[PDB]
Amino acid sequence: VSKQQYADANAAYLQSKAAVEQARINLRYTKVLSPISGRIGRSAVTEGALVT
Amino acid sequence: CGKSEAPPPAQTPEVGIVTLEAQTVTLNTELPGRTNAFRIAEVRPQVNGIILK
Repeated sequence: VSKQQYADANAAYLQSKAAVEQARINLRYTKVLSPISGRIGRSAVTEGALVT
Repeated sequence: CGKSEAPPPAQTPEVGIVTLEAQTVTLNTELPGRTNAFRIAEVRPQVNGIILK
């Protein structure tokens, strides 16, 4: 196969890797990781609340 | 003549006493407050359209 076909194939591969990384970020967002370490207060919303 | 009638000067008068002693006490306060539910869910829609039922 030509070097240009391999250069296109791995470019499409790295673009799909970036897309699945973009999906992994949004999966990481649904578990709300604490941005800093410290004392937490009380929950302003409970289970069953719709957020945005 | 007479009529002097000196009273007794030394009296050392009476007082009232109580004898206090050691005793344990519990200190407890009373503060106002409100009651809140355990979980409240405000049912908000996630799509758009007319409520049919």
